[PDB]
Amino acid sequence: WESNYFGVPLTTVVTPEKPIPIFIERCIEYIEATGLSTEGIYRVSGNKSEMESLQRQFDQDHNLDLAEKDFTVNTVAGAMKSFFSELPDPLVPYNMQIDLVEAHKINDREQKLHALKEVLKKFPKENHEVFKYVISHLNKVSHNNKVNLMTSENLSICFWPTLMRPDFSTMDALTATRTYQTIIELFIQQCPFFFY
Repeated sequence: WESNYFGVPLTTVVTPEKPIPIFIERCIEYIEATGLSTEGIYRVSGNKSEMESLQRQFDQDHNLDLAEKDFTVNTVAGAMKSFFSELPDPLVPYNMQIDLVEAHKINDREQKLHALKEVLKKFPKENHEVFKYVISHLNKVSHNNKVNLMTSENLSICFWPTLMRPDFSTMDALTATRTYQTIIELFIQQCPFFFY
């Protein structure tokens, strides 16, 4: 199917005054109100038909109310990720990724985090805002890990491919895996240091 909202550049669906895509707001706000206790949220994949549906229905009118529509929490979670994997360019731009990976080389933890926050300063503002929003949301989901089982480590495992889209004819898949996973885990766990 075709869309004016999904699969289009990030700037097309955000303004500097309302920087978070409305679809992302709906899903995250609904997931926070409905799914913070669901085991494996974001890790479990949902009905692909139900997501395509949710996206299509939202495409029709942007005031869609997920409450009045009886969607699985996993369906809304998966549909939220889908928006990001459908973006023409990954939320975390490739150029920033290079710098992110470099900073990560620094072994001392405090040093490493400063290095990382430095790259974080160079993000395009449109992305930095959405990244901030998503990451804090994930930080919150992680605060209920005893119940929902999704520690910050787990959450990056579900998210780093989606947010970064690494090209694996450019690095060893296993090593690139540990590297991206940890980077996102740090952004999630050290959310306050990176974003407060």
